[PDB]
Amino acid sequence: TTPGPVMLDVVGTTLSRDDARRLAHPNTGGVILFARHFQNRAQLTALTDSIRAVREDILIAVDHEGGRVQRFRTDGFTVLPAMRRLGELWDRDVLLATKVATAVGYILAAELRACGIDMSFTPVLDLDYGHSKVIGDRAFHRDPRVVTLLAKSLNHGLSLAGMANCGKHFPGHGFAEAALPTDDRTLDAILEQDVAPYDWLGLSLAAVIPAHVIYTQVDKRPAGFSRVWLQDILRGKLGFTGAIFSDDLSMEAAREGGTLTQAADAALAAGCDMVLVCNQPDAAEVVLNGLKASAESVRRIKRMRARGKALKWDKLIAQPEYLQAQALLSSAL
Amino acid sequence: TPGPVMLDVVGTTLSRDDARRLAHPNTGGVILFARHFQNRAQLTALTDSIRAVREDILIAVDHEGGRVQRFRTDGFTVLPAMRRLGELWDRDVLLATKVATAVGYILAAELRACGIDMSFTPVLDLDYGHSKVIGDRAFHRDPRVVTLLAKSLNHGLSLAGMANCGKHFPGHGFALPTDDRTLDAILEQDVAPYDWLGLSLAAVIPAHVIYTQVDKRPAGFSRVWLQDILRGKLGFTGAIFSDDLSMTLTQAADAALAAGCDMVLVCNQPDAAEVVLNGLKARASAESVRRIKRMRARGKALKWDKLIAQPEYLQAQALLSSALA
Repeated sequence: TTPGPVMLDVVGTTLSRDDARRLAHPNTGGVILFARHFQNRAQLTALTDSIRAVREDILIAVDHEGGRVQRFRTDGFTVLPAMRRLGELWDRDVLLATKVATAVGYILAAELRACGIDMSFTPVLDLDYGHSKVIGDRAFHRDPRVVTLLAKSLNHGLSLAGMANCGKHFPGHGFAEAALPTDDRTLDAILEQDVAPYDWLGLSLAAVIPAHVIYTQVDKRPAGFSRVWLQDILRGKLGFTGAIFSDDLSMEAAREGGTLTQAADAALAAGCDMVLVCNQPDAAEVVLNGLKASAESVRRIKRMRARGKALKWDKLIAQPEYLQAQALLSSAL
Repeated sequence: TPGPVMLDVVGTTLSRDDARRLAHPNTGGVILFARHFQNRAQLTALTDSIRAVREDILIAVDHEGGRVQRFRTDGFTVLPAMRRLGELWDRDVLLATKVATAVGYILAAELRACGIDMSFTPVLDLDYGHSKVIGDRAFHRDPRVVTLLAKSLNHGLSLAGMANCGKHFPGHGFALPTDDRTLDAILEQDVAPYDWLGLSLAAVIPAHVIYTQVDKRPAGFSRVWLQDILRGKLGFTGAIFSDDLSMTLTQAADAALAAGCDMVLVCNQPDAAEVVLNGLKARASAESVRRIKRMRARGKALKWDKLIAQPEYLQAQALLSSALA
């Protein structure tokens, strides 16, 4: 069994036979979890264990950014700050902010690993122009140099627990505000600021989600369906070698009239390694069985699995590094 | 469970005497030097043979780059002196951080390919332009720049599953050598990287330096430095390795352990080291053992032939070649 290109979700808090059929399909490569999949840690750990038991090579992901985007916020999960808080701390004390960003990343990753999750779709690398409500306080800072070094520090924390990362929403969701948002800036302007964190992070950036945004002076296709953005800019100009995950194909406007299967095919043809189909598993199953569409993608997908062993909760709760990180978060924020 | 002593093996092939020492309950590690390296095949056979005797062994080396890099041939990348990264930082801060991570990734990945757990790097000593022994091994004069460059390097090491070890605590930059500064002065600058790195700092080697205003004992033998300052004030939870005790020997090892070292280094005299193994009084705390185990490399590593064809490794090589030219 090798991972397929589709990341989908399960129906409940324990696996059903229909879930197990979808998990076994060759075109399935991942599961994304939402708040509805979480009752408490024991239930979540049993759920992810059962998913891996069906499909050993599956990737399990969640949206854990902190602040407004954090699916699990109860039964011992630490409620993490909005990333904007880390930018505000930086504006007072740069070095302390980098230390706190790493503590946040370590806590975030260690808690997820304790429940058997591979990765979080974080960091947001969108710049805080103040133009985008949907991004808002999810952005670290206005300045792309600051976004880079704070996100790098966060990603270092994630790496200390063996977890990768995923920068979003490429090439930048910060400027446009919503049909899909349109950003009418020149390519050179977008590259100068919004793309700079992707370029500067180098090996510290493991993956990208492209924005459901149309950059009207660059390509009429939204970024996740754009060979210009994904190949010419990201793989070509930037030499990026990590995984590319589409944003949710369930966002109707992003498909430009296409079905879920046509949009999945288009995203993979443009350069996504994996496509997300959220909140409609039967429709995801139509995609699994209808997809027209890689060894190169498989390598990148496999590299998103968490690395090494992780502490279960019953050990994490006693670990000096975890406890140190918790104390720092409390004091510095 | 790993013991507290890190020692060297005699040569390029394990001997019966080495095997007897490796099996001693008080052994926890091997440190490798340039004399242990003929070529990659020999080195990998050596580290395999070490782990075959003692499964829980930690295998370490001094790979800093520049003047301190034991393995430089048969495909090993000759890495820059850390000063070069500070110089690049003065030109372009963001590029320097990217390059530091590429250097750390290359450094760790090549060592992992040969079965080594860790490198004793980064040097956190500040470049006051005073210490010849440190010299171009220091990143920078500014403790903020040392912190962020060392952090970026440590991130690269972490991407290959490798830890790190900051040295030489509380600071070798100003100075057995003596350092006559106040405790406050030493904390203000030299100690700052240890504090700011937080979880990005995995371990520490204390300096063989006497800080005369603080303690008559060198830092590795000082419960003031190790307990009151490092464990206490900074809240540091990582491993502490003595610097080489070869620089009774058993009493020195016991003193360093009692002061706060989790592991002691005894280099370049395996017979004397065996006396230490058999005479040592120290009983490691459970926390000490946990710290030592956490220094082992994490996850799977690529073998050499796979590594050199890996896109990320190739990207890191291309960046080093272009940015440091």
